[PDB]
Amino acid sequence: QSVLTQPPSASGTPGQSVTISCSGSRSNIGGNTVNWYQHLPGMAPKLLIYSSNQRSSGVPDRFSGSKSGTSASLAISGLQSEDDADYYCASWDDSLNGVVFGGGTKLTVLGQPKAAPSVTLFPPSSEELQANKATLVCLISDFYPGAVTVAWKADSSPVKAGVETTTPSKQSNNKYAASSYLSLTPEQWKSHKSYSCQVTHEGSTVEKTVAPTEC
Amino acid sequence: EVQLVESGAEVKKPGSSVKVSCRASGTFYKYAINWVRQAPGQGLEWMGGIIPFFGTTNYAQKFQGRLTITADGSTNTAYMQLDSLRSEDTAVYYCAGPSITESHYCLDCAAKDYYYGLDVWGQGTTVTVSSASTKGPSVFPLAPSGTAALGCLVKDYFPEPVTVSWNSGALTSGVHTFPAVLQSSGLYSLSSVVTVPSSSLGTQTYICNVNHKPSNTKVDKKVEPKSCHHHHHH
Repeated sequence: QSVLTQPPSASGTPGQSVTISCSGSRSNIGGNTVNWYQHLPGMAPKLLIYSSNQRSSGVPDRFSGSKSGTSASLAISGLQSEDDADYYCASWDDSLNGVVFGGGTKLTVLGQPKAAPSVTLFPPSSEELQANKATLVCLISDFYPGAVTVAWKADSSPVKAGVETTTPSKQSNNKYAASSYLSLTPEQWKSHKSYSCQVTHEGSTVEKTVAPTEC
Repeated sequence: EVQLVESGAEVKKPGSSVKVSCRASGTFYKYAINWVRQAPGQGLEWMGGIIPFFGTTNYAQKFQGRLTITADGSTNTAYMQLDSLRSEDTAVYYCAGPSITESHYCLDCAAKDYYYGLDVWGQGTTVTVSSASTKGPSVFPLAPSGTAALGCLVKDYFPEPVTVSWNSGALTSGVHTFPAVLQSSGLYSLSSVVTVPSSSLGTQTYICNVNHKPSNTKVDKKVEPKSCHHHHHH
């Protein structure tokens, strides 16, 4: 329970529109102006709307705010990939004597073009091998939608232990990235013909392979 | 107009205190400087604010008694001190304020009259509360295999964050630093990769510059193609 109530999610496809609601009470929205913030991964929040219906400098007019009684709305038209973000309403609250925030709404712009992942696989470095360790590094980029699974093989045999795989994250180009790491002993690494990282995205699996004797 | 710059990443044991600074690039005294944080997987949370001209402070009820906000007009710097830290306090901490001006500044108004929409933000300060040991990274070159990929593997550090540049910042095109994985050991690892024309591998130099502030560690690693006939050791 946040003091202001927002739906957890909203969505549309490119060029569509959405409205995100924010519900409060007499003590906050009822007697005070509303602010709206956009928040992207990695960066500070940005003010979009203040005084309930005024656009901050430089914000396009496809973002619009409104308020009546004890509820407020943020409307977004002409949806673009870069609109994928969290949106928060906020207000002063006269009973609490402080600023209150809604819980945020995650806007997802769906219907973007499907894109298969690009995969780069690196073998252990000589330096790491000399320290009696070995890490294979599988970097996965430029995919959409943002979901993959990763499998590893020694020669043709599945390897499950020693695997560390990230959740996918948005890149600056609005496609997704992930990484997977396989830990081996140097003895394991040198004893096989090769190792492979197999990446499955929407049912289609692609792979890269590295070998100890490559240079 | 004014810019806000916060102090660097911090790592604290439970029960300790953290202080984060917020320096403005000029006078920033009339309107409320707010502090807002975001814990992992949580929404933005308002902590409090100060109106420097009056010294008046407002705090969220949740933090009353362990949060102190200061504004030192003489140095244009504001501060947040959070005492008795717990794991839930692990978060990015922002300071922020408004770009407001007025024909006539009110000398006797209610505190709420100086709180506005926040359009000036600091860059944020990552604070991690943990009993775990701080540990800097080991860095290994990822040799290049018509483009080529090469990079640096930044292994086994704690806590977040790490930054990576290439050639002291001179190389930016084609750089992709990936989000870190939190490993089963409780330590982080990440990689940074640069995509380069394969043709220029012979002459051009690639050095990754890794910075881990919580451990006061910096690593430079030259990344070269792997030699077939020459296996070097020290």
